[PDB]
Formats: sequence, structure tokens, C-alpha cells
Amino acid sequence: EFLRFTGHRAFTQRLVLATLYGRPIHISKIRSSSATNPGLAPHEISFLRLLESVTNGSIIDVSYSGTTITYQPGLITGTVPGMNASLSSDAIEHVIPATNTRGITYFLIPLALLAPFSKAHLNVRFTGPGVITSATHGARDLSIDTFRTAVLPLYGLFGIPPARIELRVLQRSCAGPGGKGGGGIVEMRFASQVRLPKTLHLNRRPGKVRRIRGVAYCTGVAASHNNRMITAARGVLNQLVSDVHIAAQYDPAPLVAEQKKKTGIGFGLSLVAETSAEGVIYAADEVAPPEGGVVPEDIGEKCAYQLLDVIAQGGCVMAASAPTVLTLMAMGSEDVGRLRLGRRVVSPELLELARDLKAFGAASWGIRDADLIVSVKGTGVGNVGRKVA
Amino acid sequence: AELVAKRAWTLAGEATAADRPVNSLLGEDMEFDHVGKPVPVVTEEVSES
Amino acid sequence: MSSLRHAIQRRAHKERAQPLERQRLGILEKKKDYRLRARDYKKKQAVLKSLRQK
Amino acid sequence: KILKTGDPLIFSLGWRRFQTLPIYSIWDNRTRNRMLKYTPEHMHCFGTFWGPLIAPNTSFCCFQSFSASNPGFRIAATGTVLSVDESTEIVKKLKLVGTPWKIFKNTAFIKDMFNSSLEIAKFEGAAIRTVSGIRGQIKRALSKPEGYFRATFEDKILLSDIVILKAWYPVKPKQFYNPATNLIGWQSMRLTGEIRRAENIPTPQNPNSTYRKIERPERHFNPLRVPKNLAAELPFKSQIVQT
Amino acid sequence: TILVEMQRRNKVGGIIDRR
Amino acid sequence: REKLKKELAEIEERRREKQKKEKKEFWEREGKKRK
Amino acid sequence: FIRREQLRIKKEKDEAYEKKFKRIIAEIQNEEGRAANEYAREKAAR
Amino acid sequence: FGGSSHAKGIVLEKVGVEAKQPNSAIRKCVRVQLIKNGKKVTAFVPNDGCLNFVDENDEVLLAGFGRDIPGVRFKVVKVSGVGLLALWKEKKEKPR
RNA sequence: AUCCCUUAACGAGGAACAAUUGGAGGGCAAGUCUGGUGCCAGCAGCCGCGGUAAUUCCAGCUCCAAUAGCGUAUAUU
RNA sequence: GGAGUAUGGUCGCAAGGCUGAAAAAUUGACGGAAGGGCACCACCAGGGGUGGAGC
Repeated sequence: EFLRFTGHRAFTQRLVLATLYGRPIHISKIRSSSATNPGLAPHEISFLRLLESVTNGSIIDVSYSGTTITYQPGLITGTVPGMNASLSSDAIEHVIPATNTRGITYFLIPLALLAPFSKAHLNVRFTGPGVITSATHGARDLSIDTFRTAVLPLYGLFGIPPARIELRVLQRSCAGPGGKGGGGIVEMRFASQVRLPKTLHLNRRPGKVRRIRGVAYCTGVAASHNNRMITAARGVLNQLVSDVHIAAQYDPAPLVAEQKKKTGIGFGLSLVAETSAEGVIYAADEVAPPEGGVVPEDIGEKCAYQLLDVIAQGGCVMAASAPTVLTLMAMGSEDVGRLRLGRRVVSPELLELARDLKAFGAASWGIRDADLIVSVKGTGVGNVGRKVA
Repeated sequence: AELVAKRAWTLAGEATAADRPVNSLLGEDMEFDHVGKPVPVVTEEVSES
Repeated sequence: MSSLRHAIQRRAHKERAQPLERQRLGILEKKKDYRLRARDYKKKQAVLKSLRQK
Repeated sequence: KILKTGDPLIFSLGWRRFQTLPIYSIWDNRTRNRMLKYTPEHMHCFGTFWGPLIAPNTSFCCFQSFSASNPGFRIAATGTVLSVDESTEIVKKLKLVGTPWKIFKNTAFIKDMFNSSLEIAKFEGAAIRTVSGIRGQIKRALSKPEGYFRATFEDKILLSDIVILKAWYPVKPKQFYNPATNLIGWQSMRLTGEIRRAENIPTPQNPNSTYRKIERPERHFNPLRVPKNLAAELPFKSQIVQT
Repeated sequence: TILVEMQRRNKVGGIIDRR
Repeated sequence: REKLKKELAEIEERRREKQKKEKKEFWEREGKKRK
Repeated sequence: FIRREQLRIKKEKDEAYEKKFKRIIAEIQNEEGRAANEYAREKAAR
Repeated sequence: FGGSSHAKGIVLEKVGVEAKQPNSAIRKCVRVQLIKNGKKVTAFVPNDGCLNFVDENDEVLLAGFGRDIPGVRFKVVKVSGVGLLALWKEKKEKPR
């Protein structure tokens, strides 16, 4: 009830920083303008359910209008066998409903940056009708492949080792009828809980972009779609790079309940450019419209153009993974860590994250020239509960 | 007053049937060991298999 | 070992008695008295089984 | 002095001095976190209290009363903060104690344990045990005397025996928190001995609980009693000769 | 119901959804 | 007598342990000689 | 139902514990005995 | 090790802290990291109740173990400048 | 000045004017854990119903070695 | 040192999607008519339950 926020922008960032700092928040006026569907969105209320499920002692209170919530956070326990599940290796089930338009990386990015600060492991299993493992048009969410091999190496940079991260899909799905729907189930297993993340330093220039590797996925369409997409993306990137290599993945169709239906018919592509210097990777994704039927070569050219855009633009980390690396840099020890952002990278979401950290109680950021070096002072919180044996 | 008052029947280690109220076990959540294998009930997946 | 244990490690644990409201029923049979009872019954049943075979 | 669970204790931990009342619990054999009733002499037990949260591996000291008229050694307990949590899992043994009513070869009827067939139907199949060591299982509620049941044991139990059922009842610590604001002034919660000496109530002592010396007579059993038909049917080389 | 309560024996706090 | 038999069994256990150690040392020396 | 669930959980938990600690004790004994035999070989050559 | 008689180390992690039986050697053994050379070796605390004085990231002196896991070569002698048997006998308090 | 040598007067009953370091072994619960073709076996057990001004218990367990000294580790000879 | 038997790691293969849930036979497939054998799940002769009230 104490701290006060307004608006529906950066909602998951506000709740996750509230959980990590232990500061009780109160977010008012979610949808004041919308007369048709005011209040909380279904993906937002399902993220509230997931946050209650993985935490312990957190009290979430949604109002009668649905336009104001308050949130007194508790500790991030994870899957302990006395409170959350029955066994320590058991996956906590989470179902998200059929009226869900955002991708599953909308749930995975806050959970993956809230997961190294837990007590036990995290073994979340996202099932249900509305679990889209693809990119959305939506708010342009990342795919599962983009999310995995673009942002989990950043935890590898921080010292949360990716030897113990297990993000695996069991079915894959796109949106289907309109934006709503899904069907493809995932499970994420964080077994690498750290006390304090390392204060990293991204300062040297990530000049030579050495190679491009990627994933083109097709669920419900012909398997020549990814071959045509690979020929389009190679026709764009062969002017620049000799080694572009894009895996092809194909799944038949996922079935949801109504008597089951096959939903999530679509196809998309996800390129990742690896710089020879360090853990610096630029990613881009593009998905078919869930009703449109556009050319796969158009999609391959579109994702290659977005990848060359991000390679032109980015200093060290792209703006999709910049809030995650900046909030982990803030969670680290009481030293300064230095990120090298591009001047084009700075975004209203990044700026809103800065405003939220200043409101919560972290120190401000120091911006100097080198693209600009942003330097963040850690707050030294870490994780609160861990059994020091 | 709570520290000086008498312990509840759940906090006394040996609770015979004279201490507690009548159906007071149904409100508690205790774990205990069982003996032997239960018999597997025949379910529709078992009959189908 | 045996030198890596204190005297409070070595101290004996006492045996409880029958409750005084129930002392008329006899002694409270513990593991030792139960072992004596079971030895005598297994011996008598072994002799009776051999007599039934004979 | 030893220091009891439930009795308050002034913790010096962080910058905070705070009087809280803890729960002492051993980690039984790394299984269940069983609640003790006193701290063990010369042994580290776990404690659990409701205070401010501190990052673990933080050492602490622990006093009983900030008085100058203590004749010896004011500091009581030491240690280090193990972890922090909400809603701990402390567990205390509750034994439901009963008495045999009718004793057959294995199935004995057990009387003074439950009060109704609803409670027995809840505790159906439970691992019941004799004091002697005979295991057994609660089988079926008994109809005509309300509160009795049938339990099939391992071997024959005696009428002198006591039949226990060892359940684990959870114990939650209290959420009390005094700040030890000494420069302003503060109310110090007393200990149970000071409370009893002040308001004049004796300590509860059970005569059935106080240990006694047990006079065991030497166990002599009856001789073998061979039945008449078997003793008349067995052959000549093994026939019983009794004058 | 029963297995879920046996899993969340000691789990404090939850999302209070008034809508 | 039972105390003496317990200590005699302990002595025989030590004898079997030293016999196994001397047997393996001897055959470790001989197995290099036949190699 | 609680009987069947608790017996399944007890079997799975005991099997997982036995497997994990057999692995741990075997790895510790392997590394320590390897270094001990290497030191006995390097000491007997002096 | 080295050329010395005792080595120093950092207690990385008490392996076998979740072992069941109390005086198991897997319960007594502790993975430490030697300072001078940098390698992680395993050492025996002499007693299971004496394991509680060994905390994580503590400077630990260790010596040879000369006589259930045969081959763990070292034993922890001092923890943070105080002898471990003295800590176990409750002669000294551990400076942290 | 001290020490030394002389020296009046006090100065021993164990609960003390308070011998230690190692090793081996027995005995114990209405306690806890594990295995399984009942009562058995194993690991063990400061933790037991109550009770801390409560308890007087193996009442100070038994044996071996050195004894104002003694043990451990490594190199070893 | 040789020969067996185990235990736990490490590596290599397995581990690349004309794709998107619900035959055999010269010997085989199905019957019919006639004639046998057996059956307190049949006839025949009897007996006894349950089913009416209560637990």
C-alpha cells in the first residue's frame, strides 16, 4: 500500500522490482481511457497468479473496477516441497487461459530475472490453452529461441551459469484465431541460485560481428517454408557475412480444448548475430500474421532487415534485453558496473525502468561518452532467503 | 498469559482421547506413516490398457 | 570414535514406567521383555511343529 | 540456566536489539525439524523467531535481561543466522495414548484413545504402536462402545500395555516483537520463572511423568502344555511319560 | 483440492483478485 | 569367556586384513616380474 | 488417496537421495584416492 | 601437497550436508579450496557435531589423515586460527 | 630492590588447595531414522510425557598407555 | 604386474521432418444340413433362497 505507481506501462517490471526489493506497491489507474475493456488484462492477471504461485507470503489485491491493484510482496521461495509442490523436483503447474494475446516470453523474462534470487529451484511449467511460444505481433514479443539464445547468455555473463538453466518446449504454437490462443507447453528449470550477481563490465568495443546463427520454425505449415525463409535471409546476409546458418524446426500442430482443436498455425524466424569479442549478441525475430498468409521470403527479408538494423544500432546489448541486464546490474553488489549502450538504443521502456529504480530506492545512473557508457551502482540486496549450510 | 497458560492438546506430546474435544482430529493437518501397499483401484485407463 | 564423544554423549537414557493409573495391569512390556516372550513362544511352537510332523 | 522455548529473549542482531520469543527445534535426523522444549546443553539447536530480516551467515548474541544485579554472566546464547523465511515448518510430536480393552491373539480392541467413529474413520489405517515395540494398524471403527476400534497387531499384546499413535502436530511461533529502545524506555517481558514467582502459581509436575525405579520380578513362564489328543496320537519313541 | 493443500501446507499470501 | 571370544574375533579380523595386504603386495611385486 | 500419494513420494525421494549420494561419495573417493596414489608414487621415487 | 606440512584453505561447500546417517564419512567430508595452489580437495571434519563450527568461506588449516570413503587424504585441524578440537571441547570461541 | 639462606604466626577432608592427554569397550527411553515374506536387524540416540530451583540419575561406567606432560598431519628414516 | 567382477564420470554413434491426430491365400472369409456328446447357466420331479416389516 505504501509506494504508489500509475499507468499500465512496464507493469511486470514494477511488480518484479517490488518483489525483489520488498517494497509494497500500489498501481492505480490501469485502463482509465478504455471504456470497452477497462481493468486488468488477462495476461496481466495471469502474471499476478504466477507471481503469487512462485512467491510466498505475497498479498495481491485487485479492486472491484479492476483498475487498481496493491501488492505487498513476500519471499521468492520457488518449488519447495512443503508449500508449493509435493516434491522438490516437481514442476509447478501454471495454466494461462485461452484469452491470452501476449507471448510466453512476456512471462519468462520477468521470471528469468526473478529466478536467480530465489530460495529453492524454480521449476515452472506453463501449460494451458493460451501459451504461445512464438513471437507475437502484439507488443512484438520475443520467441522462445530468441529468448533462450539471446538473453540467457547475459545471465552467463553475470555468473548465473547456463549449465543449469533448462528451458525446454514440449509443444510449440503461434497465436491462431486472431491474437488469442496458443497451446504449446513449456517448462523452465532454474537450478542456479546465486547470492549476489557479479558486477560485470561491458566496455570494450564489440566490433567484428563474426557469425550469424538462427532458428526458423514452422508449426502447422509445410516444411518448405523454412527453406524458403533461409534462402531469403541468406540472400540478404550473404552480401555481408560468409557464415550464416539457420536451423529448421517443424512441429505438426498443438491441440487445445474447446473435443480438442488444432490451433497455433504459423511460422517465424529468429536470427542471432554473435560478435567475436565477448558475450555480445544481436537478435531479431519475425512471425507470420495469424490470419494473413504472407510470403515466407517476405518474412525472411523482414527479419534480416531487422537484424541489420539492430547490428547498426546497438552498442553492446540490444534494447530487448537491455532492461534485464540493467536490473541485474542494479541487483549486484555495491560497486559500479559499466554497460555500453548505443545512443539509438535508449528507449522509453529503458527510461521508465530508470524512473522505477530511482523511485524504489536504487541509486541513479551515470552516463558518459566513450555510444554512451552507462554506469550503475548496485544496491547489494541479492536474494533474501537462502539456506546457508 | 499465553506462555503461562496450559498447552493445547496438539502441543502436548501424548494426546489420549480424554484431553481433546470430540471430532477434533478432522480439523488438523498431520502427516503419519502408513503400512503396506494399498490395492490399486481399477480405473478406465487400466481397463483400456 | 569413542574418544570423540563427551560424557553427555555417553549418558544413559532412562526407561519410563507404567502409568500409576494403570499399574494394576502389570509391568509395561518393553523391547527386552518382549524379546523374552517371543523367544519362549517361538521355541514352544518349534517343538509343537516337530511333534506334529512326527 | 538453560533457556526454554516460548520464554522471551533479547537478541542483539544487526543494529537492532529486540526482545522476541523463539521456538527451539532440532533437525531430527535431517527429516522433519522437530520442536524441542529446551535448548540442548552444549549443542547447536535451531531457533526460530519473528524479527527483522537479516542476510544470513550473520552472527548474533542473545541476552536474557539487561540488569546490573545479575550475579553472573548476563549473555545467554550465541550463534549465527541460518536463513530467513515466512511460515516456518516447525513440528511437535503429539501422541494419542490408548489402552487395550479386549485382547485376542492379534486383533485387540483399544478403548481410551478416540471419542467417536468419525475420528476413527479419519485415523483409519494409521500406524499404531505398543510401548513394548509391537507394531500394528488401526483396522476398523467399533460400533457399540462409541470411541473404540479394532487394531491388528504384530503379536499378542498384554492388558498392562499402552498403545500409542505418534502424530506430528505443527507449531507456529508467535509474532511478538519488542524493540529494546533503551534510551527512551521499554517494557521488558518477563520469563516464566519470574512470572510464577510473582503471581504465585506452582510449576506443573505430573507424578506419572516423574521417573521412578521399576521393580521387575524375574520372568518365569509356565511349562509346555501339550494337548490330550496330540499327546495320545504321537508315536511310541516320542510319547510323553508322566507319573 | 487435497493434494494441492498438501503441497501448499505452509504458503503465506496470495493474489487477492476482486473483479 | 564371551569377552575373550569377542577379542579373539577382533584379532582374527586384523590377521585377515594383514594377510590380504601382504598377499596383494607380494602379487603386485610378482606380476611385474612376470611382465 | 493420501496413502498412495505419500508412498509414491517416499519411494521417489528415497531413490533420488540414494542415487545422489552414491554419486557424491564415489566422486570424492575417486579424486582423493587418485591424488593420494599420485603422491605415494611421487614420494616412493624419492 | 606443496612442501609444507599443513595447508590453508577456503571452505567452499560442506558436501554431504544432507546425508542421512549421522557419523557417515560423506557427512563428515568437506570440500575446501587450497590457497597456495588453487585446487579443490576434500577433507574430513573429525566429528559430525564438530561439522557445525565449519562455516562457508572460512580460513581452514588442514593436515594429513594418517591411519567409509578410503582415500580422502586431509583432515581439518584449525578453523579461523582456533583449533577445531578446542572449539569442539568448548575451550575457545570462533573469531569471525 | 628481588631471589637465596634464616624465620614468629596461620595453612587438608573430596561438595576439595579441584591432573592431564590419547585409545578401546559395555549399559539406556512411552525418543528419532532406515531395511523387510509379524515380535527381527542396522545406523544411532545432549532431542523423552511433564518439569529448569525441576532434577540427584552408570551418581561419580569399565579397561589400556604416557603422566606435568601428551596427541595429530606431512616428509620420512 | 596379469586375470576377472563391479561403481561413478568423460567422449563418439544413436540424434535431420514429400511432413501436419482419429497384408497374406493353390493354405484365405462366412455359413446351412445331418449326426453325436454334455449341462440344476437345459427339459422332467421336487426342495430352498431373495423379493413383504425392521437393522
